[PDB]
Amino acid sequence: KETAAAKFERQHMDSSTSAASSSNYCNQMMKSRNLTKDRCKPVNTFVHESLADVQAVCSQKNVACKNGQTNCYQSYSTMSITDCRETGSSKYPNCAYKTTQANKHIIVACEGNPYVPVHFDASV
Repeated sequence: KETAAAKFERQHMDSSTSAASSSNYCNQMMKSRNLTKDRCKPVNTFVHESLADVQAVCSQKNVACKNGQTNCYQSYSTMSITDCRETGSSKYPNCAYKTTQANKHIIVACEGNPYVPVHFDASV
C-alpha cells in the first residue's frame, strides 16, 4: 500500500529541521519512523532538505550504485543530513543510535514513472 517513494520519504526525509535536533535525534526518529520495529536498523540517514530538492537529485549526476545497478544519482550541491548509527550497547527493543550531523553530497537510487528516489545509497 505504501509506495516505494513513500517509504523513502518515511525512512530518509526530515525537512522539518535544518539539522539534527540533538544528541537525542536518532533515538527518537528511528523509532517514530518505524525503523526499530522488527530489528534495529543498523545505519540510516535523514535528509534535511525539501522533498523537491531531493527528488531533483534523480536528474543530477548519474553514478554507479553500490550494488552495481546504474540508477543512482549524486547531488551537485551538498545537503544537510543526519547519519544514525547503532551503538555497540544497542539492544533491541531499546535501539540506541549515535546521531551525526554533516553537510555532504547525497547518492540516491531512483525508479518509476515519475522517476523518484526509492533508496538512499551513500553520502560523500
